[PDB]
Amino acid sequence: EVKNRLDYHISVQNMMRQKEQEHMINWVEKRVVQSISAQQEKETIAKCIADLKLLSKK
Amino acid sequence: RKLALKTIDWVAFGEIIPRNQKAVANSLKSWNETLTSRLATLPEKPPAIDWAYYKANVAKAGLVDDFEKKFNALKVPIPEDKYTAQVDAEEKEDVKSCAEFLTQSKTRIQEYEKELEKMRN
Repeated sequence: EVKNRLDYHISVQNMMRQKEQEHMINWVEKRVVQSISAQQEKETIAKCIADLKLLSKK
Repeated sequence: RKLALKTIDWVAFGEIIPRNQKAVANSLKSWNETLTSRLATLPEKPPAIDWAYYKANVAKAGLVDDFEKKFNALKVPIPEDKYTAQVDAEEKEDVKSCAEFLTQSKTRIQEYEKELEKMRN
């Protein structure tokens, strides 16, 4: 009868960390991903990996 | 306490007639067997807690620790009596059983034995 107690508190914080993690994931991703694209150099990196396709596809 | 070692001759048990109890005996046997089956099962020990594990892991914390010492510290009475006139409602009715009816009954028995002597003449 005692333990259910304790276990809830843990389970809450575990669930709370996941509902942070989801809200974090969505918000963090939704904040810091929009701005990135000013890198034309993410396409120099597309370019880079693409030369490592065009080269490294042999 | 532990277990009580009373052996019950169920043959003899139901038979009794202190008449307010003969019916009771018939019921009390079966009332017993209900209790008998119950105790004979019950798991002797329950578990206890890895306090250290939950001590970490409960983070409304110190709860497990508080509980740890307090649970390890928390103690328990042991369940009351009701009806233990039996120890006594025995021995006195036992004097009726045995001695009082015994001795009288032997007194009867002897006269026939003495008279079967006589009838041997």
